[PDB]
Amino acid sequence: MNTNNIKKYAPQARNDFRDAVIQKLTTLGIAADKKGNLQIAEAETIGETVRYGQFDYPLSTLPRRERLVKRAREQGFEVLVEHCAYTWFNRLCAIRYMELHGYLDHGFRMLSHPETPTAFEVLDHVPEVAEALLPESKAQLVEMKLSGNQDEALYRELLLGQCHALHHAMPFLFEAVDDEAELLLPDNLTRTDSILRGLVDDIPEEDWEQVEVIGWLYQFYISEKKDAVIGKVVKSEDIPAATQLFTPNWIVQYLVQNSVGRQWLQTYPDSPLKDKMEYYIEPAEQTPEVQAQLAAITPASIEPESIKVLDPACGSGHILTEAYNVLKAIYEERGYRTRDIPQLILENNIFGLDIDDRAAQLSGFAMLMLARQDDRRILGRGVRLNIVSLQESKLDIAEVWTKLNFHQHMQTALANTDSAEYKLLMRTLALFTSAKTLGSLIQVPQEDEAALKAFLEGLYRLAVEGDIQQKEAAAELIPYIQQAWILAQRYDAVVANPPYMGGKGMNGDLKEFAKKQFPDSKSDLFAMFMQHAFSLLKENGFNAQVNMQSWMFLSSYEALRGWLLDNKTFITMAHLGARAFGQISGEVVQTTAWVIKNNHSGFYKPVFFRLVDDNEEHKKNNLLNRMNCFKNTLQNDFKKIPGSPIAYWATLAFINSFLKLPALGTRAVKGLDTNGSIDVFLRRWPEVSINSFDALGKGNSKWFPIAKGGELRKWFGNHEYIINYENDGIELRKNKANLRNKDMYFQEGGTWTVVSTTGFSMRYMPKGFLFDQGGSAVFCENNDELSIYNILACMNSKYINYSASLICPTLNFTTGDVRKFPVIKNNHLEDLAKKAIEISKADWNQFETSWEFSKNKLIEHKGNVAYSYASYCNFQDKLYEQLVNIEKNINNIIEEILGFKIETTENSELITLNSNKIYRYGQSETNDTFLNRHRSDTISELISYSVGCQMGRYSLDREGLVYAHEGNKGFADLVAEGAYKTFPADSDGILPLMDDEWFEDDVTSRVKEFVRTVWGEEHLQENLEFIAESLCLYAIKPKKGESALETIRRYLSTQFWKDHMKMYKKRPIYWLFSSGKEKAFECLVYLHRYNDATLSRMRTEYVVPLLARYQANIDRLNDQLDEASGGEATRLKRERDSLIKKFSELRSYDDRLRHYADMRISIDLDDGVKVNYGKFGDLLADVKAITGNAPEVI
Amino acid sequence: AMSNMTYNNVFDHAYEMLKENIRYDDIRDTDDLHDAIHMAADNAVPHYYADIFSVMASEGIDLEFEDSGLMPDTKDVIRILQARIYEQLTIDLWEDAEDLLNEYLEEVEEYEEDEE
Amino acid sequence: AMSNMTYNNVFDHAYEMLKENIRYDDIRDTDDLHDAIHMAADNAVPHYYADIFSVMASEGIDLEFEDSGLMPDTKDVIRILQARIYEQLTIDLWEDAEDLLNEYLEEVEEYEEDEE
Repeated sequence: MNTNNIKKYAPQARNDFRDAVIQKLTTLGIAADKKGNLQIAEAETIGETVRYGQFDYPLSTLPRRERLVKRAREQGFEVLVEHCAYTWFNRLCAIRYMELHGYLDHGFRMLSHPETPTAFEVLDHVPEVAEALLPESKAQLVEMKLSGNQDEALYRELLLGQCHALHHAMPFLFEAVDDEAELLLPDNLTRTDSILRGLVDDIPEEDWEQVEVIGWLYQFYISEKKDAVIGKVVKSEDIPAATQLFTPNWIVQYLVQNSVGRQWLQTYPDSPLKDKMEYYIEPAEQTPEVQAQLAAITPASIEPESIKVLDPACGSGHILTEAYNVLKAIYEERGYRTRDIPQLILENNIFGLDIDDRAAQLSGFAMLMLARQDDRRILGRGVRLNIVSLQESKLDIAEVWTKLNFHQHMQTALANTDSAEYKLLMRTLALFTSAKTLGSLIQVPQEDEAALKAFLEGLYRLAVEGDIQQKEAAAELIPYIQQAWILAQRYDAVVANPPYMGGKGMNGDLKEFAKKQFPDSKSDLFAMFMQHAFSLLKENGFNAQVNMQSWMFLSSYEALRGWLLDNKTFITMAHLGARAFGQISGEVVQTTAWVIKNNHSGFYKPVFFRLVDDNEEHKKNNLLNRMNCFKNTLQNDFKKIPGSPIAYWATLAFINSFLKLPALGTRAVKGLDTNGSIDVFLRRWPEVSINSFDALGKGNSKWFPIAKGGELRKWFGNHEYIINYENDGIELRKNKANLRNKDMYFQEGGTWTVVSTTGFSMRYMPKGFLFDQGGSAVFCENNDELSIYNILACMNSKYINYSASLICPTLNFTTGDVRKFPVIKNNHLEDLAKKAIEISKADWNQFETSWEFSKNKLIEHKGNVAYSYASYCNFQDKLYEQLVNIEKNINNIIEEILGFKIETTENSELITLNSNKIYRYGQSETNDTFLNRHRSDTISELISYSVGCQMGRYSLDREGLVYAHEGNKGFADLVAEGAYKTFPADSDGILPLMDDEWFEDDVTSRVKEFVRTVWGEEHLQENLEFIAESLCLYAIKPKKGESALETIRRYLSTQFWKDHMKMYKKRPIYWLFSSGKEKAFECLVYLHRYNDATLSRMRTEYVVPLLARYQANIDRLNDQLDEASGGEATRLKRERDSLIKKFSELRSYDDRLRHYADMRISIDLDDGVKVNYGKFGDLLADVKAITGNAPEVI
Repeated sequence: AMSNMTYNNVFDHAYEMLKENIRYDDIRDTDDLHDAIHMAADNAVPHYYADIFSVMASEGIDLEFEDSGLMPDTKDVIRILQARIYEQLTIDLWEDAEDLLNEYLEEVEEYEEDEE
Repeated sequence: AMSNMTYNNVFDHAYEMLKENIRYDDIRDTDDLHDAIHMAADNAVPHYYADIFSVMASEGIDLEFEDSGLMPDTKDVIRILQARIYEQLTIDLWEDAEDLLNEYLEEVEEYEEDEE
């Protein structure tokens, strides 16, 4: 088999049928506008026939065309077109299935010929099939066949007669004689090449033998419409498309079998049926009291007609078919007549309502064919089916009643108003008003359906015989009466799959309907269906459905879940994941299948089934032999938990631990929200003038630290952003920004990430930091019995992590969540907490990113560089061991206090520390290569600190950054005072990445001087070799025949600017100026030490001398090696060509630099590095990545 | 070699960044996330030479270059490889960005919480 | 995985081709063997995606071009990588060309192997 064949062919069938409908309607004179307006052509009565001016329509059929025009005017062109195309597709598929199985009376193949391709078996036996379906004019058909002209007309008439006979058999799928579709029948179907030919030669006959394939192609017929509808609010006309789904056989079997078998075992268990079906779970026993209660409430016995099945969402009808199978088994147990059993199942206990008309038609066809397979005589009997679709009712009942002449045959002088007959009529009429978009969510009482059954039998008698116009009125009125009766009657079992909506997919009218008629679970539609099914479910009934898993565990629906557990009990659970269920293709949706008992029955123990682990193909035999019974859990156990989520891994010890335990709900609060100026109101910490923000705290004119919440951090870190709040956030107030909890601003406490991706973790939140939305904060109460340290220690416990995972399965958290997690008190937890926070603070201040920067640990120790590296690694591992000991002690003491063992994964065994190698790296490549990467990174950080200290921000003799002002103002005074007395700083502020040691202040020479000064004169050679080896290990590719100084110079030229950019997250402060491919000119300038005259200064002091040197060098090399023919001659010629190119590039860069230099532009730090980088021009390096925009040239 | 990753891991990381940024930046239309997709593609490209070669040799990305503008004008080759990876990442990420922002539309639909 | 050959294998193959060329073409001048070394370097090319990637990931070859003229102007990474490999082979063969010249003229000295 191949469902892909029909999956591809069905949308194409839809397209071709739509094209045929449109072309036939145009040939009928009916046209559509580009605005959707309907155009009607008038056929003048020239003679016996009529004509719209181009097409001579038959006059006798003209009133039918006018009726079709009226239908179009009532509905619309496009809706009528899709209706006709869908109906014709269904009819063609039905006839194809009919002929393939040979159920037809004539026993021939209509759509094709079994032996001859592109031919019809009906053409072989025209006399026989004609005498079979159209007994009149058989001789005429035979002689016309032998007349020798086209017989495709005869084939069309034979098809029409067969369709009429089928309609006489079942009317829902086939139309009566003299219908509108007959005049609209495509002319292509009357041709040698036809859509029927394509569908009979394309789809394999061996694949056609399965009715599941028929349901599959029914679902595939609406695929592109589903593609188009998604992404916007689904229109009411498009709502039935959104209600199109498919379900796997095994889940449907499980639901229906569990419900009917629970009823059966309740009645009497000795019946051998429980051996017959597959998916059923035996209920267990807990106490004799509940068993006695259920034995009291259970019935002694039932009858097959007593049990009834409701299908609020009929769809294709798989659920109803499985119900048919189990009901047939029950009837066989009764021992009734073999051929009467299917008839009895058809007559009753089927019902089933649908939103779309043709879905109901196909479901009825499937039921009729299943009965036909059971018994071949059922087709002749022609028993009406209860599967109908909810049709909109907007007609005047008075006119129909006058046409019905009902007023005088059984009872103008309308007196049935006193008999409530008119009253029930207009009540039902009003109930269904604009109900097509509403669906099956209309509630009706049972007295109404009793009276409606009486009136329905009356209408049946009237339609059987009487006045023809009364017959028409009864036919018009009957669907409303029958649908009202079906929707108002109560049912024993309601098993169906609710439609799957989108967030705001439903119409605004549906939004209002849900808002007014359901105060609970109004955010969705599946809960709507299940609640209404509970309304339609009688006492002690079973409601089995496959809903989403969101409402099993969510902060919303807490009232819904509480009410349903207080008033109902659920017998069986089945929690499927993203792949176990086959209802939706893809992991986006995650569904759960449940069956709930109507009676509350107080507390009862359910059985549970886990399926998230694997997929459907595995989950079938996994469910056959489950391993997740979890019978120990009880209803009272489930209700005793915060928010009442259904927990599969619930421990009574755990839930008992939760109770009688304090849980904060006031100390934690929410932050402030900016109204959309975050790009301008929040910035990175080192971009602003550090002299104004970190220092000069009295002014407060600069920004303030902010918390947002990033990577999971346990104790300290994750704070590198600032926000402007001058004059109590005057700019934010002018921006109309929401400021909540203003009283806790710049206050000491703790902060936890609002929406994390790994788990729950809160870190100490220092005093004086502004607090923002995201990374929400907690604030201990004044004179509170619990210190903040103790609360942090309690929350860091893995028990709290497991509890958080349980209460909110989603990794996202909220204020309501932190209102719920428990907290305890101890007199040693806070000491471990403060030790841990101090350790984490040291670790986070170990690097340059934090403003509490501690000096490089390598230069702090004297000796060999390898000695310093070993000491640094010793410090790292000592920190790690102390941290893990403290964490284990905390977990052990909290476990001892709890008394119930708890287990977590990657919560306690994992710690957050940069010293820990596996945390900062992938952890999957533990081959000791990560140790080498650590070595290379450490050496690179040392080199970066050296180049920073060379250039004026850091002074090795002092502590921390020594210059942080803007505009190169206030630097000479520091020099005179003695800040840089040990190591001088380049006065011009320009670091040239020039050739090998040509300029006075080449970076390589300065770094060599630095490494010499730090570690003496005797070990400098081996230290330089060690640094070069570390660089060549992992940061840069190893090179052959390279000296240490060459290695460090090559690292500085390439893969140093990239590393510096990565370190500061695309916000560089050592800006780079480059010339291009030749790299003739390369310089580095400090952002905070940039002056407007620096451009011209460096243009006149670093470019023209280099240009002169290049010119002298090329002249000398041109003179050198004259008339030489050795290899060195070619080498020198290539070198001189290369530096000729470099000279040309340098000259162009000089021209551009002089053109930009006269402007003497100046930038402001508060603007941000992005806008300044864009403003500088094309002389800057790598602006596309930094500013996310292409460079410009002037 | 010392590195063994495919384009799939880099794409997953970039997709995670895109989700994080559509959450922080509060973008509700389909035109104010071009910066978001740009940064998501930019912060995903590997930096180590062996890593870039490994992802270059893996499936999911194409050796040919779609646009000339993305090509940097340098004598370095690993720069060009990073540019190619960046282009592939941004193309696929912008392809999935519509669905991601549509998902965030559910959250922005309500005024207190998506699920309320 | 799919390819494990490194740069020195290509070096060996190019060296052998240069030996064959100096043996066959009867070259007795550096400028005469310039075309020989050029063609020897030209032939030794991996000519395969995984092969070129593995050769690039190997050691003994610079990751940055020395000449801007060698730039092949095309939107294909494989062409650029092949150009770099060819340039490196050319440089190495030029560095080790005169020894084969000397050997060939010593085995060809006087009449064949030093006869007349």
